[PDB]
Amino acid sequence: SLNSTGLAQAAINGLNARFYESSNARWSSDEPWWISGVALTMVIEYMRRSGSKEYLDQVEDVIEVQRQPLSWWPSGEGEFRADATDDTGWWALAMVRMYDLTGNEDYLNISIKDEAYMRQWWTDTECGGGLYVDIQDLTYKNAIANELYLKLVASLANRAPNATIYLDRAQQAWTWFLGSGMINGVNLINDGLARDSNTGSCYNNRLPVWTYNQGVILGALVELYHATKDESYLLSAQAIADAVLSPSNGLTSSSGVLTETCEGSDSCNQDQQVFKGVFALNLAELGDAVAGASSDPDAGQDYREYLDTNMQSMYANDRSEIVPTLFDSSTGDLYDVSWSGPFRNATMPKQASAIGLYVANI
Ligand SMILES: OC[C@H]1O[C@H](O)[C@@H](O)[C@@H](O)[C@@H]1O
Ligand SMILES: OC[C@H]1O[C@H](O)[C@@H](O)[C@@H](O)[C@@H]1O
Ligand SMILES: OC[C@H]1O[C@H](O)[C@@H](O)[C@@H](O)[C@@H]1O
Repeated sequence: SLNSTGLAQAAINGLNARFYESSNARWSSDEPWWISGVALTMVIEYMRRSGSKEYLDQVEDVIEVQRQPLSWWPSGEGEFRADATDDTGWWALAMVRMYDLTGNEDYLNISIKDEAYMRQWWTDTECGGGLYVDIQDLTYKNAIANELYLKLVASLANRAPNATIYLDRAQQAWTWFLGSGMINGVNLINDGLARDSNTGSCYNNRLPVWTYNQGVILGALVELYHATKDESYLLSAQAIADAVLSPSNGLTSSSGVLTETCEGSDSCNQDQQVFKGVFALNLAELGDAVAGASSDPDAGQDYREYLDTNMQSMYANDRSEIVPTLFDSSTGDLYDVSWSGPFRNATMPKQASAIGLYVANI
């Protein structure tokens, strides 16, 4: 059988061999900065679930350089405060995991600065609540910036000294999210909200169902469960996960493999290429919480088998190896976007997603 710890570490090595820039303490400067945050999350999570510390020095290097004032958003004053609330949220959650890994309060402090910064763009005066994604524009309240925020405040309610302010925020933010209409009639989440021209009212914009918008929300509800021990949060999460797993909604193929809506047309762009592994990692958080919350030994079995089915398909059909040479002895695995379709080329977002799936299985 497959060793998910072995393959996660081979995929991180492939990630580093092809995409890490030592001079920049970052992966692929030609790819979006927020996806370096996701990749960092994936490496941190590998180390947490497996018990290894073989990438801790590198992670520390990336954090030290990427927490500097960003050259494209100096008014954020660094600490990952960026020109979009979702970019900030990806790094904030990575600093929550770093804290979980190390116990070092410095990482939790960054997460707390990031929550206060994102909150600046929460308004109650449009859509009854939620935050904007686009800090310079203030035109779009979307699913992912609001899921990241919700998962951040819920995480802080379990970890921060002023825990009860964060719990109140997370409970409010979840009430808002649920009432927004982004969760649609099959319990899947569309891309965001549109605003009515004459009336100011907000409604589900019916833009695509992206896998990472079915995933970050599960981590948030898991943290809400841990903050309250109220199983209602796990029941909502399981309804959203069960909808992804259902072939009738088209995110799961007849072969059982998680499939981005853009794959069929070979049109997944640099953002969409990372989406699936973010879902996988969050589905593993939900599986762990469900199985822990009950005495049934089959509890969470369906999520565990789903992740395992996907891992076997991705390893068998989507994987490629770096050619070792007489000089560069580096060894790792490389991955394309489709967890079932063929390997044609690796990119850093595709690779980060692949590590996510393996770490979900550790
Ligand atoms: O948004 C501004 C933009 O400028 C930088 O050069 C990049 O690294 C991006 O990922 C970032 O988002
Ligand atoms: O709600 C519709 C929404 O769709 C786009 O993808 C966004 O970039 C926004 O410009 C707009 O508000
Ligand atoms: O690629 C889809 C992705 O594009 C942009 O980053 C935003 O409109 C997000 O709301 C959306 O999920």
